[PDB]
Amino acid sequence: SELDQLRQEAEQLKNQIRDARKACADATLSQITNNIDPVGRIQMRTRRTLRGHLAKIYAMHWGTDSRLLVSASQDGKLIIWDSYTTNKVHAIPLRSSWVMTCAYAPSGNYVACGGLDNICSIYNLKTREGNVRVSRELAGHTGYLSCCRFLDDNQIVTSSGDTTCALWDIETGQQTTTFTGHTGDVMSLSLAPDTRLFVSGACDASAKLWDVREGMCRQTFTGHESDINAICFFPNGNAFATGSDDATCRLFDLRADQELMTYSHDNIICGITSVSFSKSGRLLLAGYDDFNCNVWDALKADRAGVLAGHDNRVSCLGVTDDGMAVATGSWDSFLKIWN
Amino acid sequence: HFLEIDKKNCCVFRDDFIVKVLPPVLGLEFIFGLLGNGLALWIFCFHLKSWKSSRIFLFNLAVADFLLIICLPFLMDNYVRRWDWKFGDIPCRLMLFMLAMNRQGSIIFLTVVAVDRYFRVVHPHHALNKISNRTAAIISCLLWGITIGLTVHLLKKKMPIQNGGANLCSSFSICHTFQWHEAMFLLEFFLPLGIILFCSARIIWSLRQRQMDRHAKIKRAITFIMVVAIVFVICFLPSVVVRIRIFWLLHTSGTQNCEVYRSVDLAFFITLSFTYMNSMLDPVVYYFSSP
Amino acid sequence: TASIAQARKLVEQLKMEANIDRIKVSKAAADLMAYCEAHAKEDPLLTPVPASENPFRE
Amino acid sequence: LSAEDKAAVERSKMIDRNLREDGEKAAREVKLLLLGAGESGKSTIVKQMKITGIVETHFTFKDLHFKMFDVGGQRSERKKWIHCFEGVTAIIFCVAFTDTSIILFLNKEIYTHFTCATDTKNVQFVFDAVTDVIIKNNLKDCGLF
Amino acid sequence: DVQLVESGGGLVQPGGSRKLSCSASGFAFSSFGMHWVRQAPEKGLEWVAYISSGSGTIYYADTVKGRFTISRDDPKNTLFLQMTSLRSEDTAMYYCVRSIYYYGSSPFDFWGQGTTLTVSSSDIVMTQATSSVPVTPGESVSISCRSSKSLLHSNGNTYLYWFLQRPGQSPQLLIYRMSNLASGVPDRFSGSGSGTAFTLTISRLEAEDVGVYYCMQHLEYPLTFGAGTKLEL
Ligand SMILES: Cc1cnc(C(=O)O)c[n+]1O
Repeated sequence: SELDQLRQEAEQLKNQIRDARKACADATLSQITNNIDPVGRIQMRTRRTLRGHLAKIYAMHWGTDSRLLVSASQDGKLIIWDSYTTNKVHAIPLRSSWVMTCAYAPSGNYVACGGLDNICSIYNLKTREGNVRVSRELAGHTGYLSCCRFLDDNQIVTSSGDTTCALWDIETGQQTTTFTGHTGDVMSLSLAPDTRLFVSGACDASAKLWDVREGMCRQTFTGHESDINAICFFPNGNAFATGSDDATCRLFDLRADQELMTYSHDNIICGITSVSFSKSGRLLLAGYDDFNCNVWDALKADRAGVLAGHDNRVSCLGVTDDGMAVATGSWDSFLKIWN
Repeated sequence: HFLEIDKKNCCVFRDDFIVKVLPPVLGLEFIFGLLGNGLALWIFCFHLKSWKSSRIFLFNLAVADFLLIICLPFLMDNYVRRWDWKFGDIPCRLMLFMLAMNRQGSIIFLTVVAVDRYFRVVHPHHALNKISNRTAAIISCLLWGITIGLTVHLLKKKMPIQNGGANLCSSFSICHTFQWHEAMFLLEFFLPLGIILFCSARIIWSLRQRQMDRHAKIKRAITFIMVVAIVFVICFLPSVVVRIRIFWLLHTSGTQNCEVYRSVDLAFFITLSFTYMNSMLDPVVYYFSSP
Repeated sequence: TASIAQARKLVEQLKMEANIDRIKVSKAAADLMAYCEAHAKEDPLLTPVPASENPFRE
Repeated sequence: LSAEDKAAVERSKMIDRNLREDGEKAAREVKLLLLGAGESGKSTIVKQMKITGIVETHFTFKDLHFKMFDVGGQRSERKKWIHCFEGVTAIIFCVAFTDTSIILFLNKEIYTHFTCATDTKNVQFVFDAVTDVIIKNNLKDCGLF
Repeated sequence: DVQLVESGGGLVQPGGSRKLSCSASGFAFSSFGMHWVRQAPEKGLEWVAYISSGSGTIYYADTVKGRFTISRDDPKNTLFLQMTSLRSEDTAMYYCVRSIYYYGSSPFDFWGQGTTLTVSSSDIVMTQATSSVPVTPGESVSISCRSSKSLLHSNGNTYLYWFLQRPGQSPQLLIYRMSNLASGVPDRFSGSGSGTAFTLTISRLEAEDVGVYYCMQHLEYPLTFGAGTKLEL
């Protein structure tokens, strides 16, 4: 009399929200963009190769200056690179070698990392001594830690394998807000360029939108068949793209509240590990299990090129804030920068 | 048939059988080796995306084979006109030096690959099995220097041998004198043969004794190491046994009657072509069979 | 009654998720197209810059 | 190239050499992923060659370092650490991945070994199993297999 | 905290030898390259020698090359300057200077207190036209420095450094690479210039802004200073 009624109410709410989405689904993005000119074939070559890691590279991030990047690896080493000159700036040893994520603070005074130790650890890169020391280790996540992203020098959101997200205050070391609406392990994050919202994909094949200050889920996006491994905001913050294990990318948008485009080819069966956007949002770069990344025309959903210089599963890729280059990491322990 | 060079009594022949058989087999060898080694180098440079350390040795072997193959057509032109080299003085030295040095480099890099496999199969937990790329490149440079230094002796000679009107450009004339060029030949055979046989036997013994032979890829690997050993033996044994026969004939009869050397000389210069056939078999047996 | 509380929380979340204005797909697609077009000349990866103003060079 | 850039290059080279030393130190170690039910007698063997997150164990037999990563305690999904553990040489299983070997132990290619009274035989068996998988990675590394 | 303490010297007969020691504490001594800088009584700064991190690279001034030897003891965080065949021109106050080099770093941050040595008896030229400028507090003052050649490099950064030496204290960095503000210094210090001419601007003058200001180039060795400019109240 109670559980059945609540289930029926949830089902009818889902039906009505799907009907509302269908009502505004009169047009299609492909139909609108059929008239525009094709982007054409794009050849992008490996301009820099960064060597020094002795294990599979799992994460990388760019600095907001677009010159410095930090990469994590299974050898228990954080390496800050100078992409212009290929030479290393720092090498931060880690207590645990099972790190799965790394973040670069937008100011540049801190870096973060985390993994199977259930801790995103903040490292102070600007000390009076010439060493990098661990500023603080944030604990409280039940499961592993798959992504943490810096909001500012004092705030950071973390996604975790305990189906939750959390917003931390670094000085105190405690969570300020928690985000609990997912069902499966949260595998990815992407902060909006205004630092007001973020999207998180999980193993329940759904992506959710959160307001950082509100602390509650705002929109839920479905459509993928398997777990979502990557997520990325459109440059204007009004849309986002998801990559999953069922070998397809999907572009969702927040205002219309539904999927707009599907990026899949019959020649691709391997899953998707990473996804990013060009500075204008016209290109969508997705990395795959089949050892190479390929470029997608974001408005026409056709391939425009391939990044095929890696010898293993491309696990990470990212584009600079000024859009001059994209850096990809793989399990062959090399980082390549493409222009 | 007698022609002394400086102080060595040498018997030289210009038999017409050198033009009936050698130019065709060497032309086939040139074409197939050029195709195979060009494809091997093209794949090694462009479509590899992986170097490690053993591929460095394989690339050096391919380089030596290609350098011998590009040298083969001049041997063609020599053979088609019955020892009538006409290019000059420096280009004949360059031929002989390149041929000998590239054959030695191929043999040393075969031995290096064999020792690499032996250390990867009989001492898997050894430092040499996880060597750096810089160390591999430096070792390759040192080995190339070793071969070049062993072959300089052919680069510091005057080699327009005027055999009346022939202008002979041969390197293995039948001469009653033990020079470094023949001891180097015999060592090139025997010492790498000993190392290769030891490494192959120990690899097979370790693989079988660990009962790892029952796989399908491991059986193919054992078969192909047997095949590379057999190819080395088949290509390098006939010329060496003919050289040993020549030494025995010199020590028994001597240069006083050179007519007894005609058959042995023809046989030596016929079976010397299997040495280059080894270079033209190399892409098929070492690169195109990687699985 | 933990399951009942979870169901009530889900009902509230879906109800609040159902109370947001939704823009027609045509308008959102046009907005994305306009944003891509207006910043197309600013994209270094879409339009390859010459080697002079390339921070990464051989 | 300026003096400051030269000194930065020198710093990068010193970092490179420190990384080389650490990698040479870690190249003589092997990582083994240990699975179990948590209450299936695994602790017996764990303490047999012994003498939140994942537990690490260290034990040496013959110039070769083994790391044991007991993951039976975690209740999380089995497949969600596989992408993290995709590179381990072998997986050890105690009972009462297209090219990753499995080592099997009986408390009371797949390698099987019934537990003996002395832990020496068990350690020898696991050492032999790691030898074979290292032999075959070395072969792949070469090009033969 | 970070501190460098110097020892040795004080009275040396001409032609003799001496050993200056610099004991460091409070920071990772091994990661920093270390400089020796001396200033004569009533004279500006003068770079002496440089030993890099890991002892890989060593430089000497042309006036001390051969006679001086710089070395470090990383276990004990100690810096040495073996000084031999000492001349009457070698009497000065010697400073032990801390510097690290990576992208975005500030070298020449911390200076030791100094030790006094009394001896009984092609490169870039940095020029400061003025020597003494009396300014009342609260008035913006401009300090200029000129270079013999352009300090701008292909990287786009010009290697110009500014130091302030208060009366009785060692110099402290306030501007590095002509634009950046050193850690811990007030925001009223600003640096500008283009290639050859440079200007340091102080907005409001407190009682702690009184001292001698030095302009330094780090484009190439030998490192060169300019004749300092003194501010009076
Ligand atoms: C005729 C001939 C045949 N082979 C060689 C060689 O050194 O391989 C040299 N010459 O002169």
